[PDB]
Amino acid sequence: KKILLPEPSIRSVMQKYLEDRGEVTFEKIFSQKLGYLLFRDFCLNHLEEARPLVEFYEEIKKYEKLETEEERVARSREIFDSYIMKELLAHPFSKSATEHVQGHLGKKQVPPDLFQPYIEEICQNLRGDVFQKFIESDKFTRFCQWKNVELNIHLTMNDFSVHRIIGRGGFGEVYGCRKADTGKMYAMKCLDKKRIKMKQGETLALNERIMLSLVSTGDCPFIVCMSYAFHTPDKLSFILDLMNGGDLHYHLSQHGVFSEADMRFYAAEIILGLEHMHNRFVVYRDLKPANILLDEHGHVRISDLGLACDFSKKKPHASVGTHGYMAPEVLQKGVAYDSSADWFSLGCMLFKLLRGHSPFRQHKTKDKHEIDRMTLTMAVELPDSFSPELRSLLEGLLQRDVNRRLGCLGRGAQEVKESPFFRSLDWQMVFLQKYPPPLIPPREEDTKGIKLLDSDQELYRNFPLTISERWQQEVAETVFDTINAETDRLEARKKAKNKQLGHEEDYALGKDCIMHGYMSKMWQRRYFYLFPNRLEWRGEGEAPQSLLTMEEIQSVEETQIKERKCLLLKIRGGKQFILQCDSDPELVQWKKELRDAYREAQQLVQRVPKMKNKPRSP
Amino acid sequence: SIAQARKLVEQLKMEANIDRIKVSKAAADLMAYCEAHAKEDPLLTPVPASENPFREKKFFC
Amino acid sequence: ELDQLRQEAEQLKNQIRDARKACADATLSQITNNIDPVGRIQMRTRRTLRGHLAKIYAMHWGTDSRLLVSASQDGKLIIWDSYTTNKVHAIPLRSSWVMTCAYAPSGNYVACGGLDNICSIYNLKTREGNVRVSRELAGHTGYLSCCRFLDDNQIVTSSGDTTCALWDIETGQQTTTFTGHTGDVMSLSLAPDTRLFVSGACDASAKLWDVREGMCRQTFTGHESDINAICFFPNGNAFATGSDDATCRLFDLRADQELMTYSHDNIICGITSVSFSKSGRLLLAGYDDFNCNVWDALKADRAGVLAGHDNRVSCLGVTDDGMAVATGSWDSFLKIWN
Ligand SMILES: O=C(N[C@@H]1CNCCC[C@H]1OC(=O)c1cc(O)c(C(=O)c2c(O)cccc2C(=O)O)c(O)c1)c1ccc(O)cc1
Ligand SMILES: [Mg+2]
Repeated sequence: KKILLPEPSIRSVMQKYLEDRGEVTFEKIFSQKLGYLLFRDFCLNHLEEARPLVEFYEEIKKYEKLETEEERVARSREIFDSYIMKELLAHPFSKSATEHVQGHLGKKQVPPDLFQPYIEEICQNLRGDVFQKFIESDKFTRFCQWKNVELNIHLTMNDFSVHRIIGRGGFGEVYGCRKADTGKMYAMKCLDKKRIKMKQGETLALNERIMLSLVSTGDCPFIVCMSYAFHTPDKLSFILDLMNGGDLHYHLSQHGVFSEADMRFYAAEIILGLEHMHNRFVVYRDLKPANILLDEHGHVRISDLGLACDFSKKKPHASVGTHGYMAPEVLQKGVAYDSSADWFSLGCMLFKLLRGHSPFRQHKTKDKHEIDRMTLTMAVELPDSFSPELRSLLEGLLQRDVNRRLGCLGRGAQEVKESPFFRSLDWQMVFLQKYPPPLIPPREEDTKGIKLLDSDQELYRNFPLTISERWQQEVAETVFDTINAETDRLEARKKAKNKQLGHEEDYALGKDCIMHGYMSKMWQRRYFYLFPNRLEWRGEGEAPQSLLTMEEIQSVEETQIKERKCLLLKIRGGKQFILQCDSDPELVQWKKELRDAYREAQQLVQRVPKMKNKPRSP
Repeated sequence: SIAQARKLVEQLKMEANIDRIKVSKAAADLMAYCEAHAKEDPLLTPVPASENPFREKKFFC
Repeated sequence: ELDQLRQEAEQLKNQIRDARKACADATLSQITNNIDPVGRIQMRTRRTLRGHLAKIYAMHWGTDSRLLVSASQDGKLIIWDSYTTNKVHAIPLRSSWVMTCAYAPSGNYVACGGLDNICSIYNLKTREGNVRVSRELAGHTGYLSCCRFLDDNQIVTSSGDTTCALWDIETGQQTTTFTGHTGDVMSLSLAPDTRLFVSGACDASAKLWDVREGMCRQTFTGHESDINAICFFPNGNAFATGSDDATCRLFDLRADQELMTYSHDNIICGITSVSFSKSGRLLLAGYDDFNCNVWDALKADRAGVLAGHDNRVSCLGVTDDGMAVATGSWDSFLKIWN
């Protein structure tokens, strides 16, 4: 059930994998949650020179997070008094840097930027020797243990403990579930594969996967994000954020219309959400309150990302969306569009929260073509009870002309934020989910004439995905601290046991070993050592008494044994040697390093008359 | 080069400036060596089994 | 001018040919025609040394006719006690590509090297007991093919760079260099007195070198293909060569020409190694057909066969006290025969 880290020896393989992808750099690791955490552990507890630097980094980071100006003026001087007079007497800071910093300080002006010069110079001093000392250290070994896991993630229903239904749909239903791995609460969206083929939703389902993917990075509080995606023989599956509060179309039903003051809150959170999708070049195209969801505190998130669309490489032009909330350029035959669309939808939705229906929906009509015709023709008649600053905002959003609409003129999300309507709000505080929410929630056999081909299945071949920072964050806020300690105990115990066993040091050190680690021969698990001219192996006790030479190897291929991917070495003697691995990174690397090893070896021998194969038969 | 060719002539004069005995005398002297030392070559004149490490010898230094 | 010296280059080549023909009054096989044959020598394999995990490329007896070193594709040198099968030392090397090894006459040091292009010297008894490297020898720009000690502080290496070199092991520099061969040098053998040594190359020629003076006294052609191995006759006035053309040849220094050719028609593969017995009567040769053949040196008869390796006999050596022959093979085993 629980995560079991691989052994430290994984480093030999993992390092080479990472180095090949240029992922062993200060920037690449430091900018990762687990990378960061293991790095600071090293500097704080194991290198006295790096300690004050990281201590000071983390102190500046707390300052960046401070709500208001008067809290900062406090912390600003509070900061410059203490650590700084240790750092200036050390590793000095530059005049150039202290000049700007002290310039702002003297005037009593205190932005978050204030210390950014000091951030840069700290990195300069963290990324040199200090980093290379970290790479050598046992903590980078530990990073390599964790990264191995990340890149071996194969999900199935066994991994999740599914609870209750909280949403039906066309192709399947959304559930609520706990990932047994870490005990993190999630929502599982299970699309049935037989339902999908029956409705031809082939690009429709595979679209969502790509759309969820693009929006899930960044750590945003206002969009329902994906952490994983995977599939079983008869089902697709998304792991998404959990929201227990129901949707805003349900609460509109129970609350009736909302005030201006209440609609403002939702619009704020929805806006930031939209901004996030637009900056990453995605148009949502189905903004309605039914697609807006509430957590148990009352805060909201945009959710249903099936109809979403990428607009970077080419701008779309279809009539995608629900008929009450579609911008004029979406409906028109061959007119292209971008983020312009979602702003018109915002008007339509915001309007419905205030008056109980779309502005282009009248007499509770159920005629799609009539509702589309109001959009293109009808000037939106606004009530009198409405405020002036609200009239300001809505007739900006529902403005038919794209060039005359808020959020389209050049600054995008920023034009709407600085509208008169949101004059009271500190927008940072919105993003910090600190404003109080207005509403706090209270506490089949149709597809049996269709078969699943193995041609259909290839369409979802590259379905599975794991969003790195999301998995890393999950782990960080759950099992990470405790599992580090647990495997620290094992690794210390094995070494203590081996010290009693008169530890024989590594067989790889001192020689020209390319890399090494566990693999399984044929299943018999054995530790391998790949040398430039041979591949040895041993069992748990003695030095290698078995091997295979590089010159024997005809080809290194990849083949299936009981639906697990393996390596198929073809020996010159017509024989075959099969290797299995414990992780995908390992499979990728062995394949590579062997292909590189035997080709290099076989050419070197060609030159050597003493090692090459001379003629025999007449 | 001319250096590569003059190197050769100089050498080839060096090799021609050795003196040579007759193959009849040459062979005769080898055969004299074999015959002389044939008593001592244990692959021709075998020794007692107990004195041969690889047969029946028991005591060693 | 270029032509001018290429005519004298063959005028002198012909002066040498006819010089030698004036000595060819009889043949060794004629002189020896009178002596009793050695008769069938049926040597049985008395030890099998098992340890190496892959091909053996090179082996070398210690002066004490008891300990020997072997070098192997498995990245190790091993020093064995032939009398008992015991391993004295399993030395793991720093390069996997070894091709050669060599024991000190003293026995305090072994040496090895390969496609590393370096001749590494190991000290077999440090002031603790842990065996360690005592010197690398970088200098060659080609693979090390063979090497031999004169004493603790002097070694002689041959390389695929096409040269040989005499080293001063303390300083780690070359005292003397032996340019001359025009193809990869493959084996060498020291004259018993050490003042001379000979080499053998892929040019199909062996050369007698003047160790101290540093130059080529004689060149002996006659082979049709790469000469793989070479050995001095105990008295130092003649030597023997092994080649891919499927023959051995005995060359006499003072006669300055070929004396003898050992080659049955049925033997079509190459010779990888050659060594004389204590008296010099027998010539032992290792072959790519898995066999070692024993030749009557004087009569050119095949006196017997050492047959019991599953792959190429890659190397062989007679103990200083003539008690045993060693053969090393691509089957990964050494065997001591007598
Ligand atoms: O998105 C949620 N709930 C939505 C709210 N919107 C109103 C509809 C109910 C529910 O949506 C679904 O249950 C749902 C189920 C599905 O199988 C599908 C689809 O198969 C589907 C799709 O993936 C893409 C386009 C269209 C469809 C479709 O079913 O028509 C869907 O869009 C919604 C949701 C998300 C996270 C969470 O923790 C709790 C709930
Ligand atoms: Mg359009």
